[PDB]
Amino acid sequence: DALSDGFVRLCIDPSLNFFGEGCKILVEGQMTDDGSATPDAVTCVTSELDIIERFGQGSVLTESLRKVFCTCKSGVSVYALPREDAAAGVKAVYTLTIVITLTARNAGTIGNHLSVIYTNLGSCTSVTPEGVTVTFAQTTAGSVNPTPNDYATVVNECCFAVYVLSSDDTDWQENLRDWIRSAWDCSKPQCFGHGYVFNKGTLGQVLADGDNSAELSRLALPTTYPVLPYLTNAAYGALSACSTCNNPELNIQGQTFGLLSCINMPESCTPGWTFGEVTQLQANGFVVSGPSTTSGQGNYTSPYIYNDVTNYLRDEKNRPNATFRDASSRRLAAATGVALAEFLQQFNGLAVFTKNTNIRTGIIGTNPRLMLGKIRKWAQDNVGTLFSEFDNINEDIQLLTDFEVQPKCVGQPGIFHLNMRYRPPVRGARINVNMAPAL
Amino acid sequence: DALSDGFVRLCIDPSLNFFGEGCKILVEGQMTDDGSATPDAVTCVTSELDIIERFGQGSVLTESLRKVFCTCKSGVSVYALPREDAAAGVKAVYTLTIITLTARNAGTIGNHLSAGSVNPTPNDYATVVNECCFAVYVLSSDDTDWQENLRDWIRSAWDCSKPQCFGHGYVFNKGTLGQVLADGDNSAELSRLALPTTYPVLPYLTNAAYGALSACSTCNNPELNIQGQTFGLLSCINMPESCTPGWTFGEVTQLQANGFVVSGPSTTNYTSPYIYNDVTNYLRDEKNRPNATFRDASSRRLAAATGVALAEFLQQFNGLAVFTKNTNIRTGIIGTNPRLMLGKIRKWAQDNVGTLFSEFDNINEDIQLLTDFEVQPKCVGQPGIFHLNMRYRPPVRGARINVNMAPA
Amino acid sequence: CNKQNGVKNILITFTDCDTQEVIGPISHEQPDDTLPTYKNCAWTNTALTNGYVQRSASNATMTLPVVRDLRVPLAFYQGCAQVDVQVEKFDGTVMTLTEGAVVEPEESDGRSVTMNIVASEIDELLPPGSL
Amino acid sequence: CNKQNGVKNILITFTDCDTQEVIGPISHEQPDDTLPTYKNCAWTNTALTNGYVQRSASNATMTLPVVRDLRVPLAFYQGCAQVDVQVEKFDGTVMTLTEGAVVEPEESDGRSVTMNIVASEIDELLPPGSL
Amino acid sequence: CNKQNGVKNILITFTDCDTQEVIGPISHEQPDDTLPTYKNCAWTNTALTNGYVQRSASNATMTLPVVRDLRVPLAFYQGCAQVDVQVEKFDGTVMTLTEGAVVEPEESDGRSVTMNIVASEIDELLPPGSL
Amino acid sequence: CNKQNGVKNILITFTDCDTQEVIGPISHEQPDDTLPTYKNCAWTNTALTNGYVQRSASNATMTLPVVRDLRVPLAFYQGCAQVDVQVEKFDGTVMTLTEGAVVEPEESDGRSVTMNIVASEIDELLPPGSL
Amino acid sequence: CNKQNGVKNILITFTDCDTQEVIGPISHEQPDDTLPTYKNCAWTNTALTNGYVQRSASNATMTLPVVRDLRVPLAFYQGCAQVDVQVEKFDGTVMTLTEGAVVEPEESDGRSVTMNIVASEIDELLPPGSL
Repeated sequence: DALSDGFVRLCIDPSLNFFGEGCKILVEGQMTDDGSATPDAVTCVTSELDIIERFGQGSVLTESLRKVFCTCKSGVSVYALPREDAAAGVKAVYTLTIVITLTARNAGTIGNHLSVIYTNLGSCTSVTPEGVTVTFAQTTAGSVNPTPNDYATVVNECCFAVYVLSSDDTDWQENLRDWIRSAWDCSKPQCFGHGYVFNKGTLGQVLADGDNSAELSRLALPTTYPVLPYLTNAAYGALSACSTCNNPELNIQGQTFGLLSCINMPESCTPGWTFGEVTQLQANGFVVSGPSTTSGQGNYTSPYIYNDVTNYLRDEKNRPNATFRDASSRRLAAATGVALAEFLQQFNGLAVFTKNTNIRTGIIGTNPRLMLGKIRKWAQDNVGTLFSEFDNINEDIQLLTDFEVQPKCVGQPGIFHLNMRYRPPVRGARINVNMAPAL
Repeated sequence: DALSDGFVRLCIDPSLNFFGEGCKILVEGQMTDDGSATPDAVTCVTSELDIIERFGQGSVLTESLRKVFCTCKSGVSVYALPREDAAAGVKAVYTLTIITLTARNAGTIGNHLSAGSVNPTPNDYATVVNECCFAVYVLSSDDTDWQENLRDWIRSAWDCSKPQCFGHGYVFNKGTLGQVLADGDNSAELSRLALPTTYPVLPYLTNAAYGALSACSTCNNPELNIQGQTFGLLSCINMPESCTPGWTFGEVTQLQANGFVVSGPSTTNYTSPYIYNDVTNYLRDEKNRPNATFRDASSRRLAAATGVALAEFLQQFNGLAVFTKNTNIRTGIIGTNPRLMLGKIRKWAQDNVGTLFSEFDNINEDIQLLTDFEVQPKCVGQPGIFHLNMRYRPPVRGARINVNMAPA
Repeated sequence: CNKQNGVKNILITFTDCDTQEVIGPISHEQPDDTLPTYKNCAWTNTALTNGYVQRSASNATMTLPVVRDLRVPLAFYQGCAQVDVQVEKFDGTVMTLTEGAVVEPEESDGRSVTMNIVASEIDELLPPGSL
Repeated sequence: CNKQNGVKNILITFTDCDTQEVIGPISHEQPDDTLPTYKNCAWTNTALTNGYVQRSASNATMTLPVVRDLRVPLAFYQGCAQVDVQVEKFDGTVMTLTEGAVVEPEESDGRSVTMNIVASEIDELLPPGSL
Repeated sequence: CNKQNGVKNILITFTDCDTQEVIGPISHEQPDDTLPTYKNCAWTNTALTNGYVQRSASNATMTLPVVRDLRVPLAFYQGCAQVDVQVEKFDGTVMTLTEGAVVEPEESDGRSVTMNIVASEIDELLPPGSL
Repeated sequence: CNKQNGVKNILITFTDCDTQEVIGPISHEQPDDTLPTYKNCAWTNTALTNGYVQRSASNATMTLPVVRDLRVPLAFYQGCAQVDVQVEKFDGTVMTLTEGAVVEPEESDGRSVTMNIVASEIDELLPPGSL
Repeated sequence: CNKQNGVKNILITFTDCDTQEVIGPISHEQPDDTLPTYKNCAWTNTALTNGYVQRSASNATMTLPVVRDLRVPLAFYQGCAQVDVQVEKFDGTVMTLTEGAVVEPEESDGRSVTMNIVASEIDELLPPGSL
């Protein structure tokens, strides 16, 4: 043919997948019956075309996956956990009186959040013809949501960095929280993770939905929120995952790092949350989001998030436990733990001398003091990427064999004990400028 | 026909807007029942053709907006706040002997043509205009209650608690010397345009023209002073020439003293009045009787522009990094310590001289950045937060000449 | 010890003029013991006869030898980008330069580069105690 | 180590401008400790009064000292043939130059030659992790 | 950077006067550092005695050194065809000329041609913010 | 200052002769170190035989190289509008020219313009201490 | 290369106007780096007022520096004989000229001669890809 006989093999197609996975994310939500995805089974998605084939069209899960793909062009692998609609199919029903009756495609309270707006008034180009009185007042609200609670079986030993939930069911949220908390069990090898969920409603009730969950990022959404909440939740989770990935230190804040570009919301003059209770939400560990440009009427504006923190406000007993306030500290702790676990793997199977610390020439081994020196060197090499400068290296790193940490005849050869007290990096938060137009 | 087939679409509409532009201006005035605009609702107005139907024919707001478009060919995007007439609104009654004339809107706004009473007191700025930020606010009546409410809301807009939303307002006060002085308020959020008792032109028209001229002049140049026959000439307003001045020279001097904008004729056929001074009403500080920090209208605009620009410039430090105290920055890390931040702030302030400030006196003293964990007393400081101070100085402009001729 | 001559921090910010994308401010490391060299006064004088001096407008220049960052293209160091360079010395003095341009880029080997940065003015910080 | 300065591979492809015969690519070796030296920015800048800069078109040049191959005529190394030179450093950087020309030949002793290659543009591979 | 002096785009359209065939607009490249020069005022003021001048009709001229395109005959660059030149500078200025004629052809070597274009008027763009 | 030679402030006022808009006085900047060059005496003397000279009416002429202002059309600098020029030197003297005219414009690149200004008289400040 | 400027082949055929003896074509040589220049357009333009151009007839001139061939008398190169020259540039362009006559010969040192060839028209090859 056209000199394509052998060596070269062209596969022209406008749908390909490039990246080599890394920094996995899991999305779990309801699915329409049209899709062919196996219910209650984690699956890996590769592109955007297959999303409609697997999980149907119009479902919450496919829209969340589309937003995740839009926000994350490359750098992560997306995993999905399809879920079937609950047995009680109470599908939410709207009404577009002009009269058009609108029905949600998935039953439950998930279909009870939808706002339709009309770009009336002047708007230059949006001059409406005389008449056309659009009305939107709903007819009935859905209910009954699935409560799978089958994490221990579907996902047994697959560690996921980010968990995305596309529902406001408090029981579902607390089940996911309990599973992720159980992932940090000292009796088993851990799967460090973090889940993002949303809590839409008035200020009075949203505070009730929150608790001391250090492993959830509650996203406060007002009653008059136009965008579908799960789209914003998925965009926030994907933005966090791709922004951090291999750089688990960046805080998702500002018009440079905390911009949900894919999401677009109509301009408004009432700024959703009001400043005093914006501060109230800031105080009690809630992720507050706002408009990029408030100003006045015009075109759409992308949303804008604040305070990339977790819903952790209390210690085991005391109030001020800031060790897990920021979401960046969580990823920093997970990365430090994993990296340290990898680093110490070199000592597996190595010979250790404790009584006579004179290694014979040619012997491949070491003694506890040399291990302590190597560990201190490794800790010093990670300053600026995982830790602060440091407090005082003599006392905050300790290597002890079990013989001298346990009483008479309680120890056992080959067991050590390492204690480390690191401090995360520091970042700026406020300015408080004070001007004075003196003459 | 011609080239017009598919690609390229033609339109010969003789009433067309151009672009969205900027420098939004809000005008508030009563509307007649014939209009279709929703009362207590702020909307954008694009052209002068559709005003007559949206705000009625002969209404005060319609005339004010028409004069605003006359004064400003481009550079602003006007916003209108129609107000329905009072329920208990007495109509203005005129009688001409040679024709019985009546105003088209009930209230006292019809008594200034050369009688009605009770004007609607809505006091609803907090909800109708919640977070919209308007550079210029225009009020189209002499009711002191509206002026007080608008001044109070504008003062609340600059309050330090919530994020600031700067703005300025223009109001008029027509009457005798005793009446106009009593209306004066120490607040610099309003510019009282004083008018004589025998003023021929309707007052709201002149006030709207002045506000539009101020907004369109400043816009992106918040330093020009509306003053003189070149910068403060109202070319739209025409009034018949007269030999009797509305105000005596001493009267003008007293009005100038007490923070009142005074207009004057251009020839002393129809003549276009021009503004003498662009001074606001900032007679006294909270207890300091003399204070020139806010006398001129340019001071408020300069302060707002400097604040907004400085806030925008500081946004780069949003979660970048801060290696305060600690040590020096490592290699490859993206961050900065307070010393470098102070240096960059000083550089920004120095580069901004000539358009927002004037030289400075000692930039090492006027500019002062301080970390918060040391500005407050012992154990009061809190980490991850800064402080900043800035004693900038506004530019200077020309004044009287005091010429003295003598032959020989 | 206060009596120390050297450079403590070097921060460079790149702003591509074609796409208006800002990179930095990244920290940089010296390749050798040659310190950055400055010229603050924006006017250049010329000698005339018998004490007179002809004063004319000129630039504020700066010579900056540093080590390139492996995450930044080399072309950004040779005049295809606008630099925002800020250097802190051991004695507390801070040199701030904004909206700079590289004038005469010499060829580099891919590790160490020397910039001839030009700007309208350079800001001096003068650690506390002045005049 | 990841901390090393030096070259790893240097390939040069020669194309005859008369008979259109292509030779290479052939690996080459350094004659001394001097590394190939690059200038990537295709525009040159000229200092003007008070911070202004005059942008004019220029070339992406390279200085390349190599030991000539005994299977290739010396004239091919002195501007009588096209060169498609490509150099990879130890840290992962790869600079690619195609359709280059040797501008100013110099008297070589018959073993080591120093090329001054001028081309429209030079591509950088910029090892993983960018901007 | 906006502190830059130089051209960015040059477009020439040739209209042959015999067959009325239109070629262009085609982008062009500068041969050297020289920038095109302009003369917009259509009048000339011959100086007279005691402050008076004599206004007279003249032409809006232009000098344009460009590298010719290999797809266009050289005769088109030396007065046998019309020119429609449009020059855009780095600061946003756009100079538009139409119905121009090359007034004084000069010996060209076949690569770089310098035009002396004479036209009735030239239009400036004056990037936003004028008078 | 003490004995410096140079210019500090340059003010030009443009007055259109066909529409009578007045723009200025606008500050300007020198492109290089070539100072403005002046001729005040409005008479030129022609040498004749045996110490005799001839007096004929002449023009007070001013030469001014300045950088074009991006907000002002270039045609204003080339004789399409009256010029009112006022410049201050470092020594303190001020030269005032009113109702000028550009006589012999030459093609400029759009950034640097040299003005050949004619007038009927030119005023001098002569800093304190005269005759 | 396809990116090279220069001349490749020069062919001159001499035909004396007295004996009609035809010698050539002979490959000639360039004395220095100066390339031949051209003016292919056969009509000359002159400046008039308000964009007008007075068209007048002219010639397609040619300047040609060559090295004298010792087998050919020098007087042939200086106007006692017709020349039919054809020189091809490196980019493929061919300038074919027939029945040319040198107009203004000047002193030559015996090796290098600078032609001033005049003709009614000059041909152009325009390597493939035209208009």
